[PDB]
Amino acid sequence: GPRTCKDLLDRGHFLSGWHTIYLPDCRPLTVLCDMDTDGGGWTVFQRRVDGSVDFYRDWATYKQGFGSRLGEFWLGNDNIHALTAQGTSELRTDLVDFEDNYQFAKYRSFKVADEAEKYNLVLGAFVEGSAGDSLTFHNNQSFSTKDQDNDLNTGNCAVMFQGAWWYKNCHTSNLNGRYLRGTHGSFANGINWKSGKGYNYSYKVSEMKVRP
Amino acid sequence: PCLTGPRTCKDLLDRGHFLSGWHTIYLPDCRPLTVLCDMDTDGGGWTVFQRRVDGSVDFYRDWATYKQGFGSRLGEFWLGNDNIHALTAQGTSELRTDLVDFEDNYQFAKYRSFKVADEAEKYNLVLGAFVEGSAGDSLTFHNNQSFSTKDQDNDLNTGNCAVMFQGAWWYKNCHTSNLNGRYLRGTHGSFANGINWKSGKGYNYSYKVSEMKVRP
Amino acid sequence: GPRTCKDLLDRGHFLSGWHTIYLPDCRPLTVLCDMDTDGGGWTVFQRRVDGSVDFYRDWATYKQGFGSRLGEFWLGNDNIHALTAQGTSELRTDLVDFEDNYQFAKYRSFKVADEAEKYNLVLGAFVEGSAGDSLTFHNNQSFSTKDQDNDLNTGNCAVMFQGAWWYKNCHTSNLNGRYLRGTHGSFANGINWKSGKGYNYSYKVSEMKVRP
Ligand SMILES: *[C@@H]1O[C@H](CO[C@@H]2O[C@@H](C)[C@@H](O)[C@@H](O)[C@@H]2O)[C@@H](O[C@@H]2O[C@H](CO)[C@@H](O[C@H]3O[C@H](CO)[C@@H](O)[C@H](O)[C@@H]3O)[C@H](O)[C@H]2NC(C)=O)[C@H](O)[C@H]1NC(C)=O
Ligand SMILES: *[C@@H]1O[C@H](CO)[C@@H](O)[C@H](O)[C@H]1NC(C)=O
Ligand SMILES: C[N+](C)(C)CCOP(=O)(O)O
Ligand SMILES: [Ca+2]
Ligand SMILES: [Ca+2]
Ligand SMILES: [Ca+2]
Ligand SMILES: [Ca+2]
Repeated sequence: GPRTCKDLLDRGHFLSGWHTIYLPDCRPLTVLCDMDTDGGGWTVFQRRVDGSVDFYRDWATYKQGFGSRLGEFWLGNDNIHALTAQGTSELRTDLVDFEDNYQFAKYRSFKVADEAEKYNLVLGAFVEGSAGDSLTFHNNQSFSTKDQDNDLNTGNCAVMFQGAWWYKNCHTSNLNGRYLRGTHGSFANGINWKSGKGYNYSYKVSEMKVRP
Repeated sequence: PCLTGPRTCKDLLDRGHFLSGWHTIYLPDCRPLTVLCDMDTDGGGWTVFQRRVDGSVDFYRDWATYKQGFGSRLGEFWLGNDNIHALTAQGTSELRTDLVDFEDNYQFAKYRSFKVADEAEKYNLVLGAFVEGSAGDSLTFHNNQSFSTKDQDNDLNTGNCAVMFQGAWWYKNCHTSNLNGRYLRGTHGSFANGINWKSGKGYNYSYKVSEMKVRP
Repeated sequence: GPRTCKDLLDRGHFLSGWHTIYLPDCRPLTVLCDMDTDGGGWTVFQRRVDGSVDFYRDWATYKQGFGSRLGEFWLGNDNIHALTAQGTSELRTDLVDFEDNYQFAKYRSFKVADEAEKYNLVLGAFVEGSAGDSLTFHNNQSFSTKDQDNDLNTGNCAVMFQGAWWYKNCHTSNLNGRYLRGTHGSFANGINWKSGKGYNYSYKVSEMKVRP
């Protein structure tokens, strides 16, 4: 049984799409495989495309995943942990702006600790990216939702920034923020990536994906 | 195979399928049917039987086409009146209607029960009370009406509602909702012939997104 | 087991979508069925819809197929060969312009040969269609890509018209050309069908599909 989207590609599945893979415990998970980008074989765990799905959600909803296979989704923190748990996988963030310019950022390794240990981002070196590095900042940080104050801020970033992320004090990227659609008067609260288009530009497309 | 598998989108949710998407369920006669589950809205577990999203599919269709279903799992579809009957025949599924306008305003309507009868009763709508909903109630008017299409007029109008309003629905004389009407993209001059919900955006506004869905 | 999209239709699958069929040799293949158009039961091997996928690809990429089940794709020349080898598939070509006007072309028989014959086009008579006939000109020609020029031009048709096709000298259709979005000054390098909207109009939607 295929472990990853990479295995599916090696088995001759050349079209991107939803396929079932088997996580280490042999639980089946239907995941979105990107078989085109950068050699293919990526498992996509976040996708924003059109603002049809609310990403301003609570801890339990980020834990189990939400959205739709027909568009936007977060795969879920438990699933992302299970996917990235033993061994390691490249993280790749793909971004597409309103003018259709591609930026990306690729980290050597990526995982998140299980719910007992919050979803602490354990993340390797930045390898390369036109987006620049905007995650290492958040390394060794719990994930935080509006109703879960694991952030070290005097107040609540998730509420301040209308999303969820490994918030510290507070964020340099915010890809699960509001779908504001370009540049946006308010501060730090869209699909932002600081080193990319900054704290006042919300991307059109966001995808976070993993590969062995 | 049938006896092990899910019988509704609600069972799939309870088994840990948290993403909306197409999954195969087993009807009461054990027929497998691939249906769209909404796991994301109002607690999830809804089986979606109508979906409009971009006007790519013609909804101005005949009786036999509505009977069997048409459209695409990629986008827009009507699941089919025989399937909707089989999904709702045995007890109590509630109905949710989700509508999005071109300005990203989300409105909905929720009904306590919804059942459509078989082909022999012309898919008669059996509709429970309006629970709540920011779209207002534009379906109680249509309670106990036959389903009608352009080529089969079962309405209470002396004419042809399906033709007049370029749709297929449980028309009375004629309508207050028309979610299988034409994809007119927002404001239209033509009367009552779009994806309309009277109490919502009125007879001259065709929604961007329409979804009709059911749950136990 | 279903052998074609037509068998699926006859078994009561009335919604278009991706289903797995069994090729002549019993290899499973997940294919897009069009269950609506012209009686339904078509297996779609090419789809353009929005320009999200690059069709300017090499020989090996066209051989194995590329793109996405959520959108645009080429099914792959080996698969198209395997689908069309055993007998008589009709071909239907569906085109939509930017004013949502539909045109089509239908051919009696269509097959492509194997890799050794360079996926040669074997095309039966034109039956009808509002787009007119812009494929018979290409009868009995090898498929060409940028990196494998099997065309009748002193140069490279695939490069000159940014596509992949059964080019002669050079073309009257170019449905794997660039997604130029309606009328374009540039000559013959879009999703073009000469008898349809001409050498300077690139369709919004193109689909190529087959049925027994
Ligand atoms: C559904 O509507 C029925 C009438 O509509 C028709 O039947 C549909 C299923 C559909 O085929 C439609 O297009 C048809 O036109 C209602 O039936 C009527 O119900 C009436 C009572 O509400 C009944 O009346 C009577 O009232 C008293 C009873 O003591 C008598 O004095 C009188 O003689 C009548 O008997 C009427 O006769 C009946 N009509 C018909 C043609 O059957 C039906 O009740 C309604 N159902 C619900 C749940 O509202
Ligand atoms: C096709 O072209 C070949 C050479 O490429 C030639 O031998 C042949 O006669 C043609 N065949 C048919 C059936 O038209
Ligand atoms: C992936 N690529 C850069 C190495 C080879 C080219 O493939 P294609 O993109 O030309 O079809
Ligand atoms: Ca705090
Ligand atoms: Ca009438
Ligand atoms: Ca070469
Ligand atoms: Ca040449």
